[PDB]
Amino acid sequence: PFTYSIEATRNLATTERCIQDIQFQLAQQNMLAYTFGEVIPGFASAGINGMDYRDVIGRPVENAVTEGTHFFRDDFRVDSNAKAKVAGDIFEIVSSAVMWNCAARWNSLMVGEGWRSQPRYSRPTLSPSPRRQVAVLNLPRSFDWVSLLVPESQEVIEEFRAGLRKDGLGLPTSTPDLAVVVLPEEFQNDEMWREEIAGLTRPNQILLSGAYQRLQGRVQPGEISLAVAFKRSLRRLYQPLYEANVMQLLLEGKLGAPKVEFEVHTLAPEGTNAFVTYEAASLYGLAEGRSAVHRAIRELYVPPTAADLARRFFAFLNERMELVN
Amino acid sequence: PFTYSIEATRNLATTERCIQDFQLAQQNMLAYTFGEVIPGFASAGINGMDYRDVIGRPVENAVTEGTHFFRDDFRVDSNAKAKVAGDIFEIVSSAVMWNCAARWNSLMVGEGWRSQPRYSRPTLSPSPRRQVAVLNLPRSFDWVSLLVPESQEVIEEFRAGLRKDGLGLPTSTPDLAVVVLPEEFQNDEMWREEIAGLTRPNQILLSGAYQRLQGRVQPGEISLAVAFKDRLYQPLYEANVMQLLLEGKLGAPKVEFEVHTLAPEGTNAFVTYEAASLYGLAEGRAVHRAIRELYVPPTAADLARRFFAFLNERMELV
Ligand SMILES: [Ca+2]
Ligand SMILES: [Ca+2]
Repeated sequence: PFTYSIEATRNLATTERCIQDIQFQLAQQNMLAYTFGEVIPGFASAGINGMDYRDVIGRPVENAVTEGTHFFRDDFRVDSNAKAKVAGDIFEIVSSAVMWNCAARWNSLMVGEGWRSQPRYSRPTLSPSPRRQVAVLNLPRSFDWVSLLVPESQEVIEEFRAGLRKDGLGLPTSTPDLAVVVLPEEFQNDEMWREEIAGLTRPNQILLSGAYQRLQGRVQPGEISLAVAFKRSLRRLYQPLYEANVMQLLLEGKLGAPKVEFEVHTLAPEGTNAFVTYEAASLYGLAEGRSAVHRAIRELYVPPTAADLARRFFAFLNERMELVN
Repeated sequence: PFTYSIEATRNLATTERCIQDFQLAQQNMLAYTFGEVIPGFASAGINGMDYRDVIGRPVENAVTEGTHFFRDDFRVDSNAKAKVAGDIFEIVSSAVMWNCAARWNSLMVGEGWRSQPRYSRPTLSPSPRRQVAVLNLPRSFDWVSLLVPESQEVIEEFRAGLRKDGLGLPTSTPDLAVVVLPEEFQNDEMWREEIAGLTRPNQILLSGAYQRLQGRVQPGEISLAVAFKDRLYQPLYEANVMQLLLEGKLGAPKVEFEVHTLAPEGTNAFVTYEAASLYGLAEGRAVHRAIRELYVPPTAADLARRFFAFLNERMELV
């Protein structure tokens, strides 16, 4: 469970143990199923929804360390580098699950199924419409977000990349960790995008991490609205800022997307200089010089609680999806 | 000298020593090691020497001095040696480009082509309006102050309008800038004289040359910005910022960016720096890269002949 249980750990089969004896390995798939198997932060109890998000993200590693100490005692040993990489993966996966349930509750409201009240969040004021449904896509590592686009838009990028290569120029690259896109019209009556998950069980982990495959080749460029980069400890400042401008140049510029925004989530920013740096206007918006300009990175967001993450994403959808007819 | 001399070190006053108390006095190190030697413009052995050994010579000479004068307890951290080596890497390379510009400017005003050492004579049509100045910029320097006041008013109005809507002006801080010599300075001989070495007056002359051109450079007269170096995207981003502000908002014909390094950590840096300039793609009019090259100078002579080739090609547009 979210709180460590000796009886639940004892009932775990060897394939379910959060610590895999090989040196020892942190089985993050079992860590999420053990800690968040019945708890989606922000959509659970009031104590968990209002808990410090750093303690919520750090709970699976703390539960795994307790299990390894129980079974192996002083033999159990993991490096700080291993505990850091897993915590960063959990920070991204858990936050993506919160946004997934936000989209599910949002999509339910858009199709006319009302506003779920447990837990209590402010009902969006935007007029409901099935065409305003969204999909939260946790993108794998080194994933080409161009593959999300419809074939006629991939050909524009492919011809543009080929022409630049003939002049010795490279197509600027960009790899966000997550993308929020308008739900394709052919999927606006599929109930899977409206169902909130009760916890990060193994089937639900596969559902969320693989949802990007369902939308490959089906997204219009203008339907991409938000990209997210997860840095558990933002030391490493200019790659997201550069890649945010790259996405806006290719989507808003070469593909005519109305607005493509970018934000960085972090748990411990190293100073306040990163907030000033991320106030910079989008380089493409300044280059076009015609339409209204927004920042390359809309916010350096430090989630205090999981409920604030859900509230903030609900407010984003209520304001951003108004631009969709 | 470039080669350590016990006799020369003994003649130095205590204030002229490379080791002070330990601290690496880089101004004394450059005057000791390169007081009579500008790499690429000195002996053939130094011009063709491995550039890492040339940049690493002042630190080695300073360590030798500290060893000879503080045998029992001399010690300098590897981080302190790395910081001074990085500063010497910028200053020495900036001095090479200074003498390149001086020999270039001498040719532009019709004084012929100096032949010692031998470099390929530019095929460009000489013209005093094609002279250039090499400006080593201080840390956190606002290069917009180089621009004429009318152009500064455009940037400040641009930043004020952005700040009114909660937007920040994108920042960029190159280490060095190559600009066309202002027309009021195109007959002053200081820009045509090659320095014989990095003596203390010549160090001040090169480090303070930017103050002579503040408020006097037209935006289109900026041609090349240089940065001396997991930390890969800040120069790439600031390169696009300079091109956006100069080529875009100020109408500069071409502003190129350069990153010089003595040791690239990996190989993905060269592939990453092949990216086209973001502004050039947005304008859609002859697009060039954001960073024209990730340059690893093998020798000081290669630094000189590469900068000569850039000027011969770039200054034809003027
Ligand atoms: Ca991802
Ligand atoms: Ca500098």
